[PDB]
Amino acid sequence: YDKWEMERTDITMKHKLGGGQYGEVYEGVWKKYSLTVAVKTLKEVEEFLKEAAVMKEIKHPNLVQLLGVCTREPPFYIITEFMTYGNLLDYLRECNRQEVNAVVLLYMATQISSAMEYLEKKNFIHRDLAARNCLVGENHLVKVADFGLSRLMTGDTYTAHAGAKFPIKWTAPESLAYNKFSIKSDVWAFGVLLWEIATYGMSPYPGIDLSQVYELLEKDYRMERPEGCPEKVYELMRACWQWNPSDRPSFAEIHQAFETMFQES
Ligand SMILES: Cc1ccc(NC(=O)c2ccc(CN3CCN(C)CC3)cc2)cc1Nc1nccc(-c2cccnc2)n1
Ligand SMILES: O=C1NC(=O)[C@@H](c2cn(-c3ccccc3)nc2-c2ccc(F)cc2)N1
Repeated sequence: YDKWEMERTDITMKHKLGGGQYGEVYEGVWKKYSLTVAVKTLKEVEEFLKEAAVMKEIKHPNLVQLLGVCTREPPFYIITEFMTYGNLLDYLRECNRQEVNAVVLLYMATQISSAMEYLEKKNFIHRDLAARNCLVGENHLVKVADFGLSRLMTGDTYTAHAGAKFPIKWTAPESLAYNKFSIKSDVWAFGVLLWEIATYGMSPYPGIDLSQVYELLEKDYRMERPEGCPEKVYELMRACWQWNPSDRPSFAEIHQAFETMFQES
């Protein structure tokens, strides 16, 4: 047992988080610090433990933070911080837009690009970047997470493809075509995430059937600039959606771009 192991009794387990929305994830309390936490449990063990191992290597203010694990006897736990306002997609859809205004949106985008710049530097790939996988805390804190939603979400967000489950409208073309994932396919998804933010959580390619998406992209179709979107933000989206992965900017470049816009605003 390493430095991450914590005693089961350190955590008060409360109810399942969001009525199964997240699978076997529970809201808990880290008693000694009076902090609310999220606790993922295991009803497969290999994948579970591999996740914990990845998380031990990630430390950034805009990434969900591992706090501990319980691995001595079942059920095993992965414990992370809990974020006050929950997932970004629902947050955007339900917020007061005078309060969560343009400067807040720029701040959120900046934080997300910072997280991704970090994963980029560490040679990690996210593979499912989207507003549904981000969390919002007080004072507009935003953290990137990965909830493993493809196997929990009901509806058309994820649909079968290449014998797997893909969120087609967030998926880079090369990932769709040749099942190739890289930090540049995350950059593509980040562009879609910008559009989610810009529209306060609309579904992308609205009114366009999933069946048409890949062909449209292949023939150079791209979502148009959302109402109220600054040209500079839209330029970033278009750069993220370059057909060729090597033509897309790095997260380092994206973050620098947003840093500048945020401070200017
Ligand atoms: C309890 C838990 C356990 C594991 C994780 N895991 C991650 O969030 C995560 C993030 C990044 C990576 C990095 N990884 C690199 C490799 N690629 C392929 C995948 C991504 C992995 C896991 C989160 C949580 N936290 C969590 N889970 C579900 C819901 C909530 C939650 C809900 C509402 C409010 N606050 C929190 N919180
Ligand atoms: O009504 C709106 N339309 C939008 O696109 C959004 C918006 C407005 N500004 C803005 C910024 C500065 C001045 C005026 C407007 N910046 C954004 C934005 C969109 C996506 C993103 F990731 C981050 C920010 N608000």
